[PDB]
Parts: sequence; structure tokens; C-alpha cells
Amino acid sequence: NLPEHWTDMNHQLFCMVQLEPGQSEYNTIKDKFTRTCSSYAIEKIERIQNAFLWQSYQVKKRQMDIKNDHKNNERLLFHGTDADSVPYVNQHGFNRSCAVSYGKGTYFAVDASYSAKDTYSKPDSNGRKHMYVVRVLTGVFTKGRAGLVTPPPKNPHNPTDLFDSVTNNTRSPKLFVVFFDNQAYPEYLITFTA
Amino acid sequence: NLPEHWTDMNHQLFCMVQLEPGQSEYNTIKDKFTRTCSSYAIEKIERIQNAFLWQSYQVKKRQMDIKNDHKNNERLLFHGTDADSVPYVNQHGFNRSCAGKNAVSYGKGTYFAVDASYSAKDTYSKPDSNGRKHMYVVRVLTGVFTKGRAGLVTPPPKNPHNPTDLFDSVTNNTRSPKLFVVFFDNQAYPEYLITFTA
Ligand SMILES: COc1cc(OCc2cccc(Br)c2)ccc1C(N)=O
Repeated sequence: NLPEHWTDMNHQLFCMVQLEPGQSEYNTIKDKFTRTCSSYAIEKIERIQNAFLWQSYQVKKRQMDIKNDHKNNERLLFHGTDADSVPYVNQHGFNRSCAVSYGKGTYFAVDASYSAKDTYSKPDSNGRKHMYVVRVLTGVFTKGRAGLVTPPPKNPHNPTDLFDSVTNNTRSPKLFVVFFDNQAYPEYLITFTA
Repeated sequence: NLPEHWTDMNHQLFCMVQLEPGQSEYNTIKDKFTRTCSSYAIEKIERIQNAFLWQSYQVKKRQMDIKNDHKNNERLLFHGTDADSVPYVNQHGFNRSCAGKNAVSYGKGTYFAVDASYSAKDTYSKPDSNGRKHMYVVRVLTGVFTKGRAGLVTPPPKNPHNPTDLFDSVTNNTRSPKLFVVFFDNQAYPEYLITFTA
């Protein structure tokens, strides 16, 4: 059950589709970025069409919607990465084994400007920076802390009923950490410069 | 899409079901175990009915069946753990970030043994305060595999000029494999828990 906006893959399971500037889908993604990164130049935006990553993500979304007895489990967040990680992420998504002050998971920023720091979106030899727009199953979240290998329990009376994610700040979060494969789908890659 | 031989779970998402000696289901597991741990005795065998683990596992298996086109990608393997880990494995499965370094490391992931005897060592199936040892019987998506190396955080590429097209698992020896290591969530389904004693 692959999404409408996806374009035809001629019976293939993975492609990167460059968005046409000026069109509905490109503008939507551009505006999410420019909210905090308007001083940056966008070279291009690619839609990640990864059927396998999508199916595994969607199964986890349906599980979490049942578990939490609501939708509102999903947020659109940013992830800056070096150019040499881009192919792996395109194919395999986010892997916690590859500063973890709020725990040993994969980090995602509320604001593109946070992910646009050179420490995350490392400029390549040409000054090209890379940032993903990511669907993340943040679900029910709590404040994290160093050393977590999974999120904490909602009640230590029930040690295996866990929060879905952890944050820096529960009232006003600026980052989310997830600890399980297939809790994040890389949806768009932004290639840009300072 | 839950298997039809499972107990009705009454909209419950998780259940441990105690098997009866004399059932084929019990005897096949007991024989797979006593093959290499005839010196131990089984207290009980529980089938693990975890709907979410099952669904995510079967999705990964369908993907590996399509990707590798005509394979036996699945093996039935053993995993000894301590009693404190059993609640978490039962609900959430096998988490590489919780994994013990193995005495012979072929990568930083979750280890599964071909032989019950390996998993029966106190170093994995640690006796609890009552002398109970715990070992899972696990469907593991071993797929296409190679000899691993202590440094691995993911399985290696099949081809060094295409670094993202990976082996599915690694092993100690490709000709006589006696353990497997997997580096991803939902690549292992814990099907049965054997509680045993000396
Ligand atoms: C590892 O990568 C990141 C880490 C991020 O927070 C790391 C952090 C930890 C503790 C305090 C603060 Br303040 C920030 C945010 C975004 C990315 C990213 N790739 O976009």
C-alpha cells in the first residue's frame, strides 16, 4: 500500500525522485526548511521512495496507534548527516549503532537550523550540506538522560511498558531520540549550502 | 494475520502458552534441546504469542524472501539469557544495544547458537536464585551470511564497491556454522522459552 504522491517505480523497490521546484510538494518541504534556514541555498529536494523501509515504518505506526489508543504518534523532524552516510540512510534508514546526552538512540531536531550545524550536516568537499525530513514515531515521550539504551518505563511497577521516545524538554521539545529501527522514515533529502 | 494454531488472545497482544509433553509441538523442541543438553532436564516449554513482534518479523522475512529470491532465509536457533532479561525479550525481542560481548566476538550484535549446549553455558543461561536456566528457541533471518569480524556494527557489504548492499547475518565458520549474529531489530522472533535445571 505505497503512497499516492509517490511516482511509478517500474516494479522496483527503491528510488530517489528529484522534486520539481515551484510545485505543491517541493514548496511544502522548502517552507518547513526556510522557517529556520532562510539564509541557506537549497540546491534540490529528493523524495525517498523506499518500499521496504516504508512497510516496516507503517507497521510500527499501526502498532503504536493501537498501543497509545490514538493517532498523533507521528512528527516531521530534521536529521543532518555527512555525505558518506546518505546512501546507507536512503536504503537502510537510521541505525543507532552508527554527543548522546539524552541517550544512545538516533537524534532528530524540531528546527532545520539545529540539523544545519556543520557538526551534523558536515559540508562535503564542495560545501554541499545534507539534511533529511523524517517521519518519526515520537508517540508518548519523557525527558531522557545519558546512558538510556531504550526509553524509560511509563511506570516502574510495569518495567516493559515503555515511552516511545525521549526529549530534552517535555513542555517545549527541540529534539527527539528514538531507540528502535523502523521508528523513523527518511521522507525527503535536502541538498543545500551556507 | 496471526498463526491459526495460536491460542485465542481475546484482543490481548501478548500471551505465554504452556505446552504439554506428548504434543508433537513440545516433543520437537525437547528433542532439539536434548540433542546436545542430555545432562539437563526441562521444567517447561512456553510458546511465545507476541502479535507485534510476530508482525514486524514476518514483514522482514517477506522482504528478505523477495530480496534474496529463492532461499531458506530462516533458521531455528537458541539464545540463553539471565532471568532479569526474560520479561523484556518476551515483550520487545532481541535488542543488540543490550548484547553481552561474546567470548569469541564475530561482531557487535545479538548472538544465536545452532546447538542448545552452547546456549546452556552459565555465561548465557545464567542460573537464577532457584537454579532455573532460561533459553529461547528463535526464528532468526540468517539469509545470506559470511564469516564475521569483531569490529562489525552492521553485517559487511557483499561487494566493497557497493557498500550498502549487505550480507543478512554473520557466522563463526561458513562451512560449519555454529553461531549467527544479527545487527537489526525484528530479524529474530522468540518462539519458545525453555525453563530447565541440572
Ligand atoms: C547526532 O545528530 C544530532 C544531534 C542532535 O542533538 C544532539 C544534542 C545532544 C544534547 C544536547 C543538544 Br542541544 C543536542 C540534534 C540533531 C542531530 C542531527 N543529526 O540532526
